[PDB]
Amino acid sequence: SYGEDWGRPLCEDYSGDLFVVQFLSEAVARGAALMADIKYLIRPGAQTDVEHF
Amino acid sequence: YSYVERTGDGVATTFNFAFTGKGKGYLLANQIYVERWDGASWQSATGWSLSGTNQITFLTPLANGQVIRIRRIAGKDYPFAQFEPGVMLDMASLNNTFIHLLEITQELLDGFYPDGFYLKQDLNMGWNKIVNLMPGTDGGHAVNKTQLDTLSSHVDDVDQKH
Amino acid sequence: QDVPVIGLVHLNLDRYPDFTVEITNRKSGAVRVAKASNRVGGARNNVVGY
Amino acid sequence: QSDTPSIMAESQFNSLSTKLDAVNLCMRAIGRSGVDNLTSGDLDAEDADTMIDIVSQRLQYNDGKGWWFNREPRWSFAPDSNGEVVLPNNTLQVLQAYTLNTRKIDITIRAGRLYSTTLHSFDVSPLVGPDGFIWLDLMLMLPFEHMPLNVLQAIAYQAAAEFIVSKDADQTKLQMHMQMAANLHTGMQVEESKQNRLNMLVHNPTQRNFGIMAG
Amino acid sequence: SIMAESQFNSLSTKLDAVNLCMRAIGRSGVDNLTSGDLDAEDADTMIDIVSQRLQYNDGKGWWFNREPRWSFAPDSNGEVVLPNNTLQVLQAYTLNTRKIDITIRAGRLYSTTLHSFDVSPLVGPDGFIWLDLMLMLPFEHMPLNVLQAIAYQAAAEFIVSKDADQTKLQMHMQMAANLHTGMQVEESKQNRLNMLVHNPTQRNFGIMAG
Repeated sequence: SYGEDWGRPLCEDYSGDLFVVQFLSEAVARGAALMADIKYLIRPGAQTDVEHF
Repeated sequence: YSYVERTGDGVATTFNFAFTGKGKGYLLANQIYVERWDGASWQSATGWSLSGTNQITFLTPLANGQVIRIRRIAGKDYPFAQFEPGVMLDMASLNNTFIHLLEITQELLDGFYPDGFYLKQDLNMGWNKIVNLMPGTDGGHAVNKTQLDTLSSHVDDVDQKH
Repeated sequence: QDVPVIGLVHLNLDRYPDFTVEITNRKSGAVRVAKASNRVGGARNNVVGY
Repeated sequence: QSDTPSIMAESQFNSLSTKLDAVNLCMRAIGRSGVDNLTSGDLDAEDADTMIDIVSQRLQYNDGKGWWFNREPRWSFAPDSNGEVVLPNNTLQVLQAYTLNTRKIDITIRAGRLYSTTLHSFDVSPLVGPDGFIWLDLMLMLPFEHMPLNVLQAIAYQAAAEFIVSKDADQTKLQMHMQMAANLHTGMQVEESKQNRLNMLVHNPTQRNFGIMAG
Repeated sequence: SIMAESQFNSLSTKLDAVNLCMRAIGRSGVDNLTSGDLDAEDADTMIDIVSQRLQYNDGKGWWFNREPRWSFAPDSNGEVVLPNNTLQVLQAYTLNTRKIDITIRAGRLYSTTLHSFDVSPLVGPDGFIWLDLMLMLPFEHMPLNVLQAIAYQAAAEFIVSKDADQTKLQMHMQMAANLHTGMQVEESKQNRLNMLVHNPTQRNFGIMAG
């Protein structure tokens, strides 16, 4: 730019878009990992015994 | 009158107070308020319980020479009883109301005033004394002649070394 | 044994001065006093005279 | 000349603000008229007094937080050299302050003074903040007075319904009071968020952080 | 030879509202507001209770209750005192004014964040203080529609304070709501507003791109 001793990079012009991509990728990866987990559940008063199952 | 001063020392944990008037001297338990003297300020106290009609009980014994003050503050904004036609008119309310209205004036005679109080008019004392003042720190504070004597002493020493 | 729980008691009177009603309990022993007066606001018998 | 000062000077609204009027209102829908004095000698007079006091903090607490007047932002206690700090007067609940660079430490309120479970020491010297006086958020209990006019009406009707069901057993009177008081509570709770307004952005840490970037 | 009845128009007078409240129970209204009948007082109180309650309605009140921006200018001593009865008080939301919490204690207001009872540090730049509030004007000098609406609602509640037939209760409650929505449409007719110009984001979008 005029009156500038040093230049500027190209990625400076799209840092915002890159940050948006980073945020969305983090969100989708975290959601996939969180859904990949397994936790199971049994209803109280199950009338069944878990150890034999 | 209303306010009562008490000193505490030793194992003593129960303090008795007496107010002017019939019976217990007060209308509501909410009128009783407890204060503790820290030696510098009018700090309030905690851990007090009303055990008797005219006595209070602390949880722990007071320390050496601790000073407490039991006062009684009445309702400052409404009359004690509100009268309407068609209500069960009882005479006890009339007796209590007069005592309560007499009570609101009582501590004013003692010397208590609500916080945020200032005489906004030009007061006069008709050539009477003002006594028992401390030296003032800030410029807005008034000064006794103890400072005046100190300043008079100060001008003397500077003049004598002159 | 099947005893109702009394909520309020209404007394019908024709001539009455101020009086008191004493309540006593045979189990706790506490006593409660309810004081009644003949002065009721807005009534004829409210003049300071009589 | 003119008549505006003359005519409406006599006008009277007579709004309800005293605790006794709430008791007198609570003393209706039940039979006998209200008492002229708060103390009096009638047993039902102080029974209504107890109801107002009990229902006070119940209503003021809502579920979790109360209204805006119960809010009390960042405090400083600076616990004494003797030991732990005593909680001022009566507090409904105590929460930790949530400023930056402040680790989560447990605070639990016992009688007055608080207790930290993780330390298991009833005195809390070491968990004091760096040059900070254990900043935390709490909620006082205002008395029946020192409250807005609307909440006074809300607490009275709610207490009246509880008094009726304890005292009497009537479906019609009870049904109206419960329904009508609930109408006022929603009609009053609606403005609580309308007051001290907050929005999705800015306040939410992740939304504000996203807003600053890519913008 | 006889006083007769003075002409009444609609129900402007408070006494006539009590007479309507006295009715619906088979007893007629008293001629004088004070009189010596104990039941007129219960009706008299009931009108008073509803007035403070019905004007505030749900959240903000009607068009005549609310008052625009004021100026309080807290003194040198400290906080400023709210006038008589204020249903609710809010800070003015104009531009270049930071949002500072205002809370009303008994009478005069309070500041939770400053935690002090006075509000002196919260004086704005070159403007003392600006806030919005609503009064509760008394039973008289009212729009005539509220006068009839308030009477039926209070009378309907009055029924069930004293024994009333199911028939009398159900009709009055139905009409009290019906009369309430009858006046509520006029609220939009007065001080009418739209998304445009009024909404900050809609006006901002409107001026740009055009």
